[PDB]
Amino acid sequence: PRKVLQLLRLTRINSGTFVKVTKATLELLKLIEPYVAYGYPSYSTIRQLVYKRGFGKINKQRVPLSDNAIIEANLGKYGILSIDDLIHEIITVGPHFKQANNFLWPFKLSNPSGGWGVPRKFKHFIQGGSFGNREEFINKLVKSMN
Amino acid sequence: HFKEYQVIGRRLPTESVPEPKLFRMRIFASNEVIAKSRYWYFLQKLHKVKKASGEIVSINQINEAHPTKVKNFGVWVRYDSRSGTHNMYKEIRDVSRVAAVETLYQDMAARHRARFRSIHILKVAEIEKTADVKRQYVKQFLTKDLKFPLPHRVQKSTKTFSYKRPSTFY
Amino acid sequence: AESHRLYVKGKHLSYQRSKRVNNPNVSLIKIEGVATPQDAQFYLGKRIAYVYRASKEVRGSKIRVMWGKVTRTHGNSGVVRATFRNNLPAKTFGASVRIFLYPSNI
Amino acid sequence: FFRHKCKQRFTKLTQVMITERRLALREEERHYVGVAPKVKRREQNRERKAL
Amino acid sequence: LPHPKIVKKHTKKFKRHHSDRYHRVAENWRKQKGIDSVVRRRFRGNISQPKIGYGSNKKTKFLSPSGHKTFLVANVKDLETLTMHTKTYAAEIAHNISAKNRVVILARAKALGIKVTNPKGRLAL
Amino acid sequence: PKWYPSEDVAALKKTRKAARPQKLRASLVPGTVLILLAGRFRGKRVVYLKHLEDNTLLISGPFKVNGVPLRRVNARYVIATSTKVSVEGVNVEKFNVEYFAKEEIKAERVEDQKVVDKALIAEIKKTPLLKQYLSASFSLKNGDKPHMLKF
Amino acid sequence: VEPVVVIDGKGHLVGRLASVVAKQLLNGQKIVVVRAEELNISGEFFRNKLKYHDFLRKATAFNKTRGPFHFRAPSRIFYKALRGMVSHKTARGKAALERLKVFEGIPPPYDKKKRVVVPQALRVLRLKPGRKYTTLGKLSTSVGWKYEDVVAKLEAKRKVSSAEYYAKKRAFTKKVASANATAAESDVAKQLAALGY
Amino acid sequence: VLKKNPLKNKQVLLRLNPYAKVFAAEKLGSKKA
RNA sequence: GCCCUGAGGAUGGCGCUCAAGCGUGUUACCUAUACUCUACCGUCAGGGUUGAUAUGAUGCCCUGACGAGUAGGCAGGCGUGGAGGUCAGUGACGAAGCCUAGACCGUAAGGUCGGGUCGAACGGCCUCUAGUGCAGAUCUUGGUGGUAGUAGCAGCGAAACCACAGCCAAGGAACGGUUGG
RNA sequence: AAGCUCGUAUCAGUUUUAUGAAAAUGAAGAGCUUUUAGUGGGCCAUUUUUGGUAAGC
RNA sequence: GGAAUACUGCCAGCUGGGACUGAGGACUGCGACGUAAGUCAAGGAUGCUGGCAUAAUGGUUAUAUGCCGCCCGUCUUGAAA
Repeated sequence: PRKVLQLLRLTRINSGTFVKVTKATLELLKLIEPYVAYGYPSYSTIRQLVYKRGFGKINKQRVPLSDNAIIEANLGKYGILSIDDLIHEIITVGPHFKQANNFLWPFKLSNPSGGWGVPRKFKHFIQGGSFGNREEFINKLVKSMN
Repeated sequence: HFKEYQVIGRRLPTESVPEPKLFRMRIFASNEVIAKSRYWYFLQKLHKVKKASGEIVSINQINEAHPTKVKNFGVWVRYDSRSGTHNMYKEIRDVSRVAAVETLYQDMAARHRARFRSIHILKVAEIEKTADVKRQYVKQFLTKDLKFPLPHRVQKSTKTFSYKRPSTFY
Repeated sequence: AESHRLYVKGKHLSYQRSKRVNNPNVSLIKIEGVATPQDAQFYLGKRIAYVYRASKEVRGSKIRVMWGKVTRTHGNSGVVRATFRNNLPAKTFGASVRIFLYPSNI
Repeated sequence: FFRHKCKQRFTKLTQVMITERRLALREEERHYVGVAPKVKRREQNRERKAL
Repeated sequence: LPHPKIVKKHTKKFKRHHSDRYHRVAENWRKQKGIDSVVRRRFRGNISQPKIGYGSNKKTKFLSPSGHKTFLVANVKDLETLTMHTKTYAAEIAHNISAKNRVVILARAKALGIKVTNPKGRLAL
Repeated sequence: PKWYPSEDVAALKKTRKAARPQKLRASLVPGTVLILLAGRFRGKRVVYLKHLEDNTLLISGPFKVNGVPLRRVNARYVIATSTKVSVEGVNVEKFNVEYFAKEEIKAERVEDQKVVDKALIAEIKKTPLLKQYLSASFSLKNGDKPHMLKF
Repeated sequence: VEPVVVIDGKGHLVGRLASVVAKQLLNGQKIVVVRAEELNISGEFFRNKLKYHDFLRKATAFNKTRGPFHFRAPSRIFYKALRGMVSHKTARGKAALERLKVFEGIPPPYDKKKRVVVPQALRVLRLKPGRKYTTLGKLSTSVGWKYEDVVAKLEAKRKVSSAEYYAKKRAFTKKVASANATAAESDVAKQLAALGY
Repeated sequence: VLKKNPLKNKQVLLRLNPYAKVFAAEKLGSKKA
């Protein structure tokens, strides 16, 4: 599981990244299911993440995203010339989803403001836990963390 | 707080078998994910369908028809414990099906030590007329002109010291 | 005439501490008449003054005062955290403290 | 660099000429005096003997 | 000059472990090489060993509370070097300077407006 | 000054902080009766007249009622009460920041205080017990909960 | 709220009462406990009596006196129960205990002063109805206490002449209420009623 | 030198997503079916 | 399902019974070096810099991450004996050393100054040099204590031993040296 | 540690796919001579066992 | 027959109470208001007020006390011992 987490750039707690849904990636998520929680983010959550904790990787440097010019200089090759374009590409998986995901630095999230909401985190979400696959509650979890 | 959900699956229709039996059942759960997981578990146990070849056609929430009408609920429950699995039947006088199933779960976790993991709700039905109830503790509340007091009320104190010597009269 | 008090008397319980570690920089203060965090929310930002008598006279008076402020609520019993310019001696556990109404918003 | 620093040096030297102000308005009655430890000893043990 | 507030990150001398308990052990810090030593393992409740974390800020480094860097002065010629850095450096007279030279040095420092870190040294008014 | 800087000092970067006027709380309205919390006149009920340009409130006892003269009091150190007294008949435009400058009481200050007291005494007497209420000081008693009391 | 609080220990649980008194003591509040002999403990009498024996059976061999001390007075038992709830052997704990006084009955001048009760520690408010309970006075008498007779005898006198004081207070309040009634319906009374008084 | 977090301080928010002004003026967030 | 039988001590104690015991579900709150934002030290990596810099391009700065650790490796520094050079250095108006319930500077090795004794050499800096830095080695030379004014032969007067020591209860490989009395 | 060729297609404590050889994620810090300190103690514990009877072992 | 409310999610919706931080150092850039001149919360705080030379304040010793901390070095065994 550690190798899969490293491949997904989940090198520290309260850190997450966008992963394309595929038959191969589903197996990877199942492998690291105990140690991670994932779901189906909505447009609002993706926009909030890209707006607040949106950091881009430029020549091995985690340059914060604060201007459309920054995205255009690096991501303008594929037609992504604004933060809105990046958000649209992330939410709507397209031909250049991989490049956009790689460019974005792994998100650094804090602990939930209202708490995880369960007495024991290390349990399946279907039984009052935290990890697993929470379809829509992932948005609420991220918003509290973000 | 529990909730009632309806889940239907038809095992990913393939060639020569369009629109399979379309198994239908009602699942009580606190969220859609738990309802889907319980539906999958029930399909695996009772039926031969597993999530490998399964498919969730649609999940919907059912609201009680009369949330302000008192009803007597008869519930058939099959649950597993340290011993072998066995059937069980109980009668609950509640207002809504969700409240009745929640009370049943609480009683099972209290008396029989059975929790949501090993409890199955086979069927929930409403008892229409009197004298069909088979439990004395439910018949207790069906008596005409039922009046009783509430002796020894546990009054709450907002301060450590009270210069009154409170009385528990009601 | 009979009373000139313009502050709400309270009690200093103890510093913010764990089971075996304490943080003197933060002090817990109990306010009379406060039972829930919502009630204590009104006292946030109020100046806290501890008044005690000193053996020596320095500025023409025998009373020395240490000032502080209310930071945030603590627990569900109305306890509110407080931070002072200089931490309390730790001998004032249960000592009476004064909470003023300024800076006021009402 | 040279022009700016030369101007700064000239200004500092000119404002250092204010020393005349201290010399013009000193009227001091202290005139820093230094006492050697040997003189201190002769002003202490002899004082004790005289007492 | 409103210089940045001086932060030291530490005010207690990093006394050597067991220095107080044993007289023969000097207070000068010396890292414990003991494999089983608790201090070497920085156990809770023990003294805090020096480390890079306590590094003082570059801008506030070598800054006295008055905000002027200390500079040793041995004679009037040495003091003259601080003519263009009076606001940033403070003259400090060596302990070996006699009163006869000290008075002259102080007079020149006052004339040039250079603050003296340790005045009234061996001089009585 | 003509003197060039004798030493190299870095100039301050262009600051961008406009001096926006104070956004006073709604409860503070001219003519409202105020209660002092801290200072020489702590606990003395006073009246609100005008808002000064230095983010301070011009408050009069009135002087003839409780002895409090025209003074500058910070808004944060004042409790605003629902009671109000007419102030349209009292002239306050004359007072300003320079009025309270201090360069044995100034005669002009006394005359202004007398004029203000004369103007405001009629309004104070317009309601019963208002003069007595203003004269009486404010203090707390056992069982008083400021977070529950209404002002 | 009060410089000194007098708590009536009659019909109260030893555990909850001791815990609340200790917590108040740690907060700098002076408390005086009265009528200790009337304190009650949950459970049947035999269980409480058996419990007492097993804590005094541990007498130290080499030095019994310097070892455990067995006190029979109900006030001593209550103090021992409260002592363990406070961080003793420390200056903070020792100072707090100085604020607590325990007496059998209501010795003066506390007999002439108001007393309070703790609602959360009342036996008739916490224990389930019909359940067995033990009385501290009877347990103390069984385990060696010899002052129950005198305690009851001089507590009966406490009620004596205090019933008379209450009768005099009732007579005075009769006239007070009459004066209030005859003073009602007046302009001042009407204004007070309108203003919530 | 300092990161200006959007979703607040509308000034920086208007720097990115120039459609924010249209969204706010048109009240598109509460659009009705 | 719960309860009883059914074979010097501690749920830690105080203690508790619609529990402050048991099972379940929901909210309310405490914190670790854990995580989010920011101030600072250093390492790495990248980058800017000159018809010269409003500070030694071995200079001055911008950007991102990182910082546990035994032996070992690399890098940068503190202190002393002496030597070449250097401050046309300090110093009987007091050099070195020592003391200091004095302060200052550096994360530290250490340096500076304030006050007392002291009296005649020593230091700021670039290099060279080594009999160059002590907490122990049942270490060596020297000095001083507990035992002890004790054993011992009114007076004279040790030695063995000495990290820390004799009120106790549970458990931390019989390890025994945190909850109470 | 120094050198050369360099940033890639050099790879993976990963997944699918294929055959019974083609993609996903991440890293472009990868490849070839020379030598240079230290390193061959084991405990806890699942599964096989080495097989079994009060048990261990 | 008809609306309302509960729940979920959104608001580039509005507006109060509290705590820490003030980092950079003459403009170069992204932006907003404004027909324009100009202004702005736009790559890090500004203005005003009160205390002060027999000062303000700060530094050292012990005791006053909230909590923690086994006696140091070498060596056995994978560890403690």
